[PDB]
Order: sequence, then C-alpha cells, then structure tokens
Amino acid sequence: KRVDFCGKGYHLMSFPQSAPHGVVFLHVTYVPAQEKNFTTAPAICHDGKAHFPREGVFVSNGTHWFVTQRNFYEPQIITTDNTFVSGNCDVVIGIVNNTVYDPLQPELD
Amino acid sequence: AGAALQIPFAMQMAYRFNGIGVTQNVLYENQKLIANQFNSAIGKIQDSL
Ligand SMILES: *[C@@H]1O[C@H](CO)[C@@H](O[C@@H]2O[C@H](CO)[C@@H](O)[C@H](O)[C@H]2NC(C)=O)[C@H](O)[C@H]1NC(C)=O
Ligand SMILES: *[C@@H]1O[C@H](CO)[C@@H](O[C@@H]2O[C@H](CO)[C@@H](O)[C@H](O)[C@H]2NC(C)=O)[C@H](O)[C@H]1NC(C)=O
Ligand SMILES: *[C@@H]1O[C@H](CO)[C@@H](O[C@@H]2O[C@H](CO)[C@@H](O)[C@H](O)[C@H]2NC(C)=O)[C@H](O)[C@H]1NC(C)=O
Ligand SMILES: *[C@@H]1O[C@H](CO)[C@@H](O[C@@H]2O[C@H](CO)[C@@H](O)[C@H](O)[C@H]2NC(C)=O)[C@H](O)[C@H]1NC(C)=O
Ligand SMILES: *[C@@H]1O[C@H](CO)[C@@H](O)[C@H](O)[C@H]1NC(C)=O
Repeated sequence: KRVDFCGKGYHLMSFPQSAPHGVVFLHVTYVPAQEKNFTTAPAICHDGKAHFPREGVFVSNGTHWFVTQRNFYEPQIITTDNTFVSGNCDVVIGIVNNTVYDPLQPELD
Repeated sequence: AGAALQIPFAMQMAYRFNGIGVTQNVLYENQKLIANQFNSAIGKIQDSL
C-alpha cells in the first residue's frame, strides 16, 4: 500500500526476473480510466435524521441519488443497509433531501 | 495514481478520517472546529519561523 514503491497506480502484483548482476521487477498495477463528473453530497436527510454512506459516496446523475463505491462507478439505490444514521439534519454543511428505502416494511405489505 | 479527479475538500478530509479509524460523521459534525484548529496550527508555524 506504499505509494509508488511498486510502480504507478494501485499495486496488484509483481514478478521478478534475473538480469546480469541485477534484478528486473515487472510491476502489475491498476489504473483508473474514463471518468465522469457527478453532483455529490456528504449526507442525506430523511425523517429528520442524517444518513452517511457505509462505504461509498452519494452521487446524483442529474435527478436521482445513488451510492457508489469510490473507485469504480457502480450505482445502487440508497437503503438502510447502505447507510448508517447519526444525529439530525441541522449540523452537516451541504446536507440534501432524499428518501432512504427500507426493505422490511415493503416486505410486510 | 492516474488522472486528477476532483472531490470537495471536506469530503476528502472525511475519507482521511476513515483512513485512521474514525467515522466520518465525527468530521462532518465538527467541521468548523477542525478547520479553526488547522488554521491556528498553520498560523503558529510562521510565527516560529
Ligand atoms: C438517472 O437514472 C435514472 C435511473 O434510475 C433515470 O430515471 C428513470 O427511472 C425510472 C424509475 O426509476 C426507470 O424506469 C427508467 O428506466 C429510468 N430512465 C429513463 C430514461 O426513464 C434517469 O433518467 C437518469 N437521469 C439522467 C439525467 O440521466
Ligand atoms: C458552494 O458554493 C456556492 C457559492 O458559489 C454556494 O451557493 C450559495 O449559497 C448561499 C446559501 O448559503 C446563497 O445565499 C448564495 O446565493 C449561493 N451562491 C451561488 C452563486 O449560488 C453553496 O451553498 C456552496 N455549497 C455548500 C455545500 O456550502
Ligand atoms: C429538506 O426537507 C426539510 C424537511 O421539511 C426542509 O425543512 C423545512 O425547511 C423550510 C425552509 O427552510 C421550513 O420552512 C420548514 O419548517 C422545514 N420543515 C421542517 C419539518 O423542519 C428543508 O428546507 C429541505 N431542504 C431544502 C433544501 O429544501
Ligand atoms: C474539544 O476541545 C476544543 C479545544 O480545541 C474545545 O473547543 C474550545 O472550547 C473552549 C471552551 O473552554 C473555547 O473557549 C474555545 O474557543 C474552543 N475552541 C474552538 C477552536 O472552538 C471543545 O469545546 C472541546 N469539546 C468537548 C466536547 O470538550
Ligand atoms: C467535468 O466538468 C468540468 C467542468 O465543470 C470539465 O472541465 C471536465 O472536463 C468534466 N470532466 C468529465 C469527465 O466530464
């Protein structure tokens, strides 16, 4: 996890080869590509409660809000298993209104 | 690690709080105090210099 100790990018793995009086390291790394821009927010307010992502960031495609993982764009809908709650929505700078979906009660019809 | 991708600075500070074991609500609920403390700490360096 040391930055730039094993090449440029996120180190995946490395292979050694012998040279005359030396060694050659072939570093395999992961390099992110083809980014898009989005709107973002730190928390989400629902029922007077602030919701934070467990892992990921809240992003908006223009009209809807999703959670994604931070390094590869893979959007999902914001549920109570995606997030955790802390406090009320009066203290966070930049909080946004949206609905956080519960699975249990629409299972219970 | 590649191309520069923008992110707002308080959200970068929250990632970094996660990287030491503190949840990020602890940053967002203290943002103003944390920024005051950083500013006083930076203002103390030029005084010693
Ligand atoms: C943002 O993504 C959503 C996808 O959830 C698009 O909204 C539509 O949402 C309904 C119900 O959620 C789906 O049945 C549709 O298939 C979605 N797409 C369309 C084209 O109707 C929404 O269009 C996206 N917004 C932008 C600006 O890209
Ligand atoms: C990001 O910065 C913009 C300014 O560029 C902020 O927008 C202003 O919001 C205030 C309310 O606090 C309004 O009174 C101003 O009229 C807005 N200005 C513009 C140019 O839109 C925005 O609130 C900031 N975002 C956050 C999360 O603080
Ligand atoms: C997000 O939703 C909340 C919940 O209603 C909004 O809070 C209201 O804000 C208006 C204007 O600031 C007040 O007149 C109401 O009294 C508030 N309602 C409650 C129940 O407190 C909040 O304004 C919404 N945020 C945005 C940006 O529209
Ligand atoms: C955590 O520590 C900080 C000290 O940096 C406290 O904030 C200070 O509190 C004193 C009260 O004695 C104020 O006079 C200062 O102005 C505060 N500093 C800043 C930068 O706001 C804070 O109260 C402490 N929190 C708790 C829960 O004890
Ligand atoms: C994102 O938008 C900015 C302008 O706000 C633009 O300069 C940048 O090239 C865009 N990047 C992508 C991936 O769309």
